Amino acid sequence: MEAKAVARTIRIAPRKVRLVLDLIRGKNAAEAIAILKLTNKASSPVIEKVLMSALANAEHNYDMNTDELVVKEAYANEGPTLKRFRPRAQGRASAINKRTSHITIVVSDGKE
Amino acid sequence: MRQTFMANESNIERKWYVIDAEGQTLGRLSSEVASILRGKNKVTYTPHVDTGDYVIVINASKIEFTGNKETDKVYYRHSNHPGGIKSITAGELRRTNPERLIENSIKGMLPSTRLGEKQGKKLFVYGGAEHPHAAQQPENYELRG
Amino acid sequence: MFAIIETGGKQIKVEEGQEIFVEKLDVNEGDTFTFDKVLFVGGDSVKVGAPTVEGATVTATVNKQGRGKKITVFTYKRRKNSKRKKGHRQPYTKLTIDKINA
Amino acid sequence: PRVKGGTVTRARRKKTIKLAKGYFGSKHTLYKVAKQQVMKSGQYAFRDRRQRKRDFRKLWITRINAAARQHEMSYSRLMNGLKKAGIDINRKMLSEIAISDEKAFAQLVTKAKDAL
Amino acid sequence: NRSAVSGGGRKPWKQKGTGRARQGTIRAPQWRGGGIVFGPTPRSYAYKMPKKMRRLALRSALSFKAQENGLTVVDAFNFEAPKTKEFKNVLSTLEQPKKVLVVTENEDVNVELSARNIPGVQVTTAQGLNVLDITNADSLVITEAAAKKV
Amino acid sequence: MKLHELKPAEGSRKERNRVGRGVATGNGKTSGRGHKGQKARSGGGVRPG
Amino acid sequence: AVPKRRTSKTRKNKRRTHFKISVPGMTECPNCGREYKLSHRVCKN
RNA sequence: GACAAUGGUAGGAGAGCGUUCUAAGGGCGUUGAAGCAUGAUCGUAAGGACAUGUGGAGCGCUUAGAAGUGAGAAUGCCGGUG
RNA sequence: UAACUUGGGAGUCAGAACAUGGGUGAUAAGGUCCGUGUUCGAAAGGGAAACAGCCCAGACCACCAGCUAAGGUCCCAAAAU
RNA sequence: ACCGAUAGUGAACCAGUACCGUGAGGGAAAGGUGAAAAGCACCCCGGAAGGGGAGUGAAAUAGAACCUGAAACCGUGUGCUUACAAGUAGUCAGAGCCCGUUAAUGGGUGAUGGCGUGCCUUUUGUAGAAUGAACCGGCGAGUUACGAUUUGAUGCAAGGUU
Ligand SMILES: [Mg+2]
Ligand SMILES: [Mg+2]
Ligand SMILES: [Mg+2]
Ligand SMILES: [Mg+2]
Ligand SMILES: [Mg+2]
Ligand SMILES: [Mg+2]
Ligand SMILES: [Mg+2]
Ligand SMILES: [Mg+2]
Ligand SMILES: [Mg+2]
Ligand SMILES: [Mg+2]
Ligand SMILES: [Mg+2]
Ligand SMILES: [Mg+2]
Ligand SMILES: [Mg+2]
Ligand SMILES: [Mg+2]
Ligand SMILES: [Mg+2]
Ligand SMILES: [Mg+2]
Ligand SMILES: [Mg+2]
Ligand SMILES: [Mg+2]
Ligand SMILES: [Mg+2]
Ligand SMILES: [Mg+2]
Ligand SMILES: [Mg+2]
Ligand SMILES: [Mg+2]
Ligand SMILES: [Mg+2]
Ligand SMILES: [Mg+2]
Ligand SMILES: [Mg+2]
Ligand SMILES: [Mg+2]
Ligand SMILES: [Mg+2]
Ligand SMILES: [Mg+2]
Ligand SMILES: [Mn+2]
Ligand SMILES: [Mn+2]
Ligand SMILES: [Mn+2]
Ligand SMILES: [Mn+2]
Ligand SMILES: [Mn+2]
Ligand SMILES: [Mn+2]
Ligand SMILES: [Mn+2]
Ligand SMILES: [Mn+2]
Ligand SMILES: [Mn+2]
Ligand SMILES: [Mn+2]
Ligand SMILES: [Mn+2]
Ligand SMILES: [Mn+2]
Ligand SMILES: [Mn+2]
Ligand SMILES: [Mn+2]
Ligand SMILES: [Mn+2]
Ligand SMILES: [Mn+2]
Ligand SMILES: [Mn+2]
Ligand SMILES: [Mn+2]
Ligand SMILES: [Mn+2]
Ligand SMILES: [Mn+2]
Ligand SMILES: [Mn+2]
Ligand SMILES: [Mn+2]
Ligand SMILES: [Mn+2]
Ligand SMILES: [Mn+2]
Ligand SMILES: [Mn+2]
Ligand SMILES: [Mn+2]
Ligand SMILES: [Mn+2]
Ligand SMILES: [Mn+2]
Ligand SMILES: [Mn+2]
Ligand SMILES: [Mn+2]
Ligand SMILES: [Mn+2]
Ligand SMILES: [Mn+2]
Ligand SMILES: [Mn+2]
Ligand SMILES: [Mn+2]
Ligand SMILES: [Mn+2]
Ligand SMILES: [Mn+2]
Ligand SMILES: [Mn+2]
Ligand SMILES: [Mn+2]
Ligand SMILES: [Mn+2]
Ligand SMILES: [Mn+2]
Ligand SMILES: [Mn+2]
Ligand SMILES: [Mn+2]
Ligand SMILES: [Mn+2]
Ligand SMILES: [Mn+2]
Ligand SMILES: [Mn+2]
Ligand SMILES: [Mn+2]
Ligand SMILES: [Mn+2]
Ligand SMILES: [Mn+2]
Ligand SMILES: [Mn+2]
Ligand SMILES: [Mn+2]
Repeated sequence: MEAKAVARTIRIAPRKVRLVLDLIRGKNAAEAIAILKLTNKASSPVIEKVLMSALANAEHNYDMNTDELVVKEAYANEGPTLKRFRPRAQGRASAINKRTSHITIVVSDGKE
Repeated sequence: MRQTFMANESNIERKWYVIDAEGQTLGRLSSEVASILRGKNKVTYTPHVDTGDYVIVINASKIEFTGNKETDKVYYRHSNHPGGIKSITAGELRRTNPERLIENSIKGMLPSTRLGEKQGKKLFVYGGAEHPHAAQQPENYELRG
Repeated sequence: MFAIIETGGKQIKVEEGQEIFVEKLDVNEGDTFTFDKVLFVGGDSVKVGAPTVEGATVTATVNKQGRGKKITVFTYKRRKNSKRKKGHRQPYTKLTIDKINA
Repeated sequence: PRVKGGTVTRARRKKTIKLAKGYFGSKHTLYKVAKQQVMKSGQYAFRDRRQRKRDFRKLWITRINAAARQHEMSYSRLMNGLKKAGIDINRKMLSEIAISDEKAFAQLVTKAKDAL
Repeated sequence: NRSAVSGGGRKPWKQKGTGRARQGTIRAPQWRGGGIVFGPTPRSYAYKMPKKMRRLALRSALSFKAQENGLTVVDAFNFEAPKTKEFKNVLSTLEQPKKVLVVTENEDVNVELSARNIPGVQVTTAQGLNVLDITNADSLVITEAAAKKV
Repeated sequence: MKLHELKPAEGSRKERNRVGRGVATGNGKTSGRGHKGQKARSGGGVRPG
Repeated sequence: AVPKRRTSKTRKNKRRTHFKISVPGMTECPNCGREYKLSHRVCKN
């Protein structure tokens, strides 16, 4: 129907990816790519590549007209997180969380 | 919950009444007007809503006291700054705009509830004899003993 | 018109035709019950019982002999290790009125 | 035989949580918090069921007081005279009458001023 | 128990100063992988009854089968058969004990019939007598029961 | 007495009492308070002082 | 100094309403295609 | 059918709920078991069912027997996540 | 309408205020130590603004029924301007 | 009428091993795709990772970090609601709006009014500014053996019992 694509365990924290994701959500696919290319945060290129792949198999698979396509929905979910430490003063170690996330984008036409 | 009536803002009506304060004692006017404002004087009264009528007090300037309340009766106030009990004014200073005399006095006889705060906005006081509010067409109201 | 029949432990204002509810009457479900205590009668031509308007009666077909929704009756004393929980469902009789003073 | 935990605790707890529904945030979510709010809820409702019986009697009485004042008679005397006339009507009734039939309530009042 | 478990015996940390709970062993019962408190231990489960009581039980069970249905028969034959199934031409029901006078090996190898159980009378237990459904004493064994259990 | 229907003598065997299994049961301190409901529990077998 | 009571999901989110990023000011390249940031260079074309 | 009693801490007395296993009987299960989820269901309580989804192989009921039989608190232990 | 006897199982041995007869202190203490009574402890409900120990009164459960107790009846706030 | 992966050995996995100590010594975690590897040819976006088709399979909403997949916790959508209001968060009363059930005097939300200082422990007395608990899950405390006594039950009985 109205196509989607997903990237899994990207190693950016979900809070961080979500910031870029909010600007893109609900927007026309073209300007979505624009806002993505100009927004200078770290997650922007990653999210870009995901939206590109989404529109790509929205055409090669479901044969929609790419230009009428809209970013119907985008989000990021907590992935598994790598756990590391960080030695400190007095010889105590302390926690560090290298978190990762599943980014999802879904583009669209009309209802049918 | 067998069968008790509950009025609401679809089954309600509130009239406008004028009240001449001259010759009246402060407190005994005030209580009466408060009960007016609350809807206490109608059988449709129902606590979770305002069913009260509108009240205009007039000739507020001529309200009178007992005792030596011209003096002795002090109204306090506090600014929430240190030494801030800027407070005192004699009850006598109904010469200084007394629309606040009657307004405060009645309002302090209404419950602290937010509904009660809105009930108290139905009051209108004037030291003068004329009031702006004809159009609302108030009926005059006898002040029962 | 009005009833003001004294049917439960309580007075009740019935209008004839309106189904009412009252503490259970233990009379079989289809049968017709009559209320023999009528305190007042409204509408035009009022009679005011002192008490009971004499001989006046309300008739009502019985409709149902159910029990109301459960209400848990839970209760406790802080720092005292005691509590009580009891379910409760109060039985009733629903019935439609027909012909006041009749 | 070792006996394992299993099901039971979780169903007990889930019962308790579903009990706690309109509740604010963690009050509807954690078992401990929700158990507490439900307990207190039970106590509140138990007393409140008893007080409610009063809270209605007073509302009736004020409505009666009003309808009586309207006929230039205080509720105190209205009830005393209704007693002396042997009227034995209920307060919920006396008031719903004062709302749905003014002529009737006026009649009962006149009955009350008589025998006074 | 905690004395048994493979470890223990060093205080995991000093009593005070840590902001942790007191602990004595890494194998104490509230620890994961610690000892068990009052678990099962090996023991008998078996008890004496007065002898006369046992005899009463037996008469009671046999006479129970009597008050319903417990039948008596001629005697045995040869070597090894599932002709015992044919033997309940005699029309015994799904659960039965044969009761031979004293160890009729061969009658004993009428065994793997699904739910039949033959012993000698010197056995004759209350349980076997009880799941029973229908018993068949023969005659020698019947008289021996009558001899011993009087 | 068909073995899927056994019944014990009408007065035999009451259930055993389990302390420390809840508050409704009526044991949860289990028994005593604060004194020598400590585990050694040594009232020295027959004595006072 | 330490927090004396944990922040609730509600408090923490209310504290975050202003923590967005604004969508960049941007403009179409005249007859070049890819859009660019405002008052910034048009790139190599 | 009238009548009486029924606040309660330590604590005594009683009757019961549910969990795992066992025995005997009687049953359910790929035309979908346990488990998980959802629901406006039932009993005086502990608690018991029914329908739908998920799941993919095991499980109830009755009577009795035996217990590693019930958790919210121990600066309790382990793990996950704030 | 209870009492006593014998036996199985207990818990308790930090008490508190008020009233009152008293010692100690200072006819001081929300002090202390004895006598007597109540209440709290283990008691919810109503009154005393709030307020274990005061006043009224002892919650089996449901009701949107009635009469009362202490305390109340101009408004907040049920009931006498 | 023993355990069933926090259990049962410390060790169901190449355990006295990672790891720690100069040393004696201490001492883990970690089981499960499927009936069968049939473990996704090929096309597509991507440097790859990862993914959408197309396929294998009863199932991959069984795809390898693979049975079931609870809770805390993180998100996306929205039905009712919220910016004059002093809140142990509920309870009792109640309009409005939305909905339609294990059909029964139904479900969600809630303007506004009444009432209302968590739980546990410990105490004469705790909303206590006295103790404990970040949250969720699992695990975590009157047992067994022998003897003594008392009650109930059953059998005998001037006997009873090994
Ligand atoms: Mg004057
Ligand atoms: Mg709500
Ligand atoms: Mg509860
Ligand atoms: Mg130590
Ligand atoms: Mg033969
Ligand atoms: Mg002890
Ligand atoms: Mg069950
Ligand atoms: Mg079934
Ligand atoms: Mg299915
Ligand atoms: Mg359920
Ligand atoms: Mg049993
Ligand atoms: Mg804990
Ligand atoms: Mg004295
Ligand atoms: Mg003294
Ligand atoms: Mg004394
Ligand atoms: Mg009280
Ligand atoms: Mg108290
Ligand atoms: Mg008030
Ligand atoms: Mg055993
Ligand atoms: Mg060293
Ligand atoms: Mg490419
Ligand atoms: Mg490529
Ligand atoms: Mg596919
Ligand atoms: Mg696939
Ligand atoms: Mg309601
Ligand atoms: Mg409220
Ligand atoms: Mg005996
Ligand atoms: Mg004997
Ligand atoms: Mn160092
Ligand atoms: Mn206030
Ligand atoms: Mn557990
Ligand atoms: Mn050792
Ligand atoms: Mn700490
Ligand atoms: Mn172990
Ligand atoms: Mn018991
Ligand atoms: Mn107790
Ligand atoms: Mn203790
Ligand atoms: Mn003690
Ligand atoms: Mn010890
Ligand atoms: Mn000694
Ligand atoms: Mn946000
Ligand atoms: Mn009791
Ligand atoms: Mn009582
Ligand atoms: Mn006991
Ligand atoms: Mn099928
Ligand atoms: Mn099982
Ligand atoms: Mn079944
Ligand atoms: Mn246990
Ligand atoms: Mn815990
Ligand atoms: Mn932890
Ligand atoms: Mn002593
Ligand atoms: Mn003492
Ligand atoms: Mn003194
Ligand atoms: Mn003292
Ligand atoms: Mn004396
Ligand atoms: Mn105490
Ligand atoms: Mn009290
Ligand atoms: Mn007492
Ligand atoms: Mn009180
Ligand atoms: Mn006071
Ligand atoms: Mn009070
Ligand atoms: Mn009086
Ligand atoms: Mn009043
Ligand atoms: Mn098992
Ligand atoms: Mn292990
Ligand atoms: Mn497992
Ligand atoms: Mn395999
Ligand atoms: Mn690939
Ligand atoms: Mn296929
Ligand atoms: Mn996983
Ligand atoms: Mn899985
Ligand atoms: Mn507003
Ligand atoms: Mn305040
Ligand atoms: Mn309040
Ligand atoms: Mn406890
Ligand atoms: Mn505290
Ligand atoms: Mn302490
Ligand atoms: Mn703490």
